[PDB]
This record gives sequence, C-alpha cells and structure tokens, in this order.
Amino acid sequence: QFDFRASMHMLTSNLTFTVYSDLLAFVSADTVEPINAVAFDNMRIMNEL
Amino acid sequence: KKIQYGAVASGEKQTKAANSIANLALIKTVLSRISNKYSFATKIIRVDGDDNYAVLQFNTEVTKQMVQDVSN
Repeated sequence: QFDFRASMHMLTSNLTFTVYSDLLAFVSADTVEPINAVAFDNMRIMNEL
Repeated sequence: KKIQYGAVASGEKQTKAANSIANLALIKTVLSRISNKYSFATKIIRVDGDDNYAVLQFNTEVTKQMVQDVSN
C-alpha cells in the first residue's frame, strides 16, 4: 500500500562541480638544449670527442 | 608596349640563388613576429624556387585554434 509520506526521501548531492577528463593538457613541457643534456650521474652525455 | 618593371624574373645567372636568399630572409623576418604571440623553436627552414616550408615546434601539444591563428 502506497504511503506518500513514508515514500518520501531527501536526496543529497554536491552543487555545481566540473569534471576534467584529460589531465596533462594543462601541462606544458620543454627540453634543455640537448648539447647540455645530462644523465643520472649529473654528468653530461655525448661529451667524448 | 614597353612597361616599367623594376623587379625580378628568370632569364639570369642570378635568379635562382638570389630568390632563395630573399625568400629565406623574408621568412626569417616574418617568423620573428609570430613570436609576439607564440613560443616556438624553429627547427628547419627550406626554400626551393616556387615553394618554401618551415617546421616549428612548441612547448606543448597542438590544437586547431593555434593552427588557425598562426595561419592568419
């Protein structure tokens, strides 16, 4: 049997958020000039001549 | 008819290399104006007569709008 009052509920939610799918588009990235490019040892690579 | 034409064409020992020079200088001069609105690194320029192309690399990934605005 249908009880209108007992059937009533209040549903909560957040108000007005915005969902961003991609996550690296906001990142801009650049490389040092590869002549002065360095490895783990803090010592240049492609230096022998 | 004889018309005032104080400009360049073929039929000369000079036309080829000199046109390459002038087009190279022209693009080097223009390409330093997009820099007023974009950051890019000119990787390569080439000029051969009836065409010329320059490649350029950005700090980020390319979009449609940057292509449009760069062209305009």
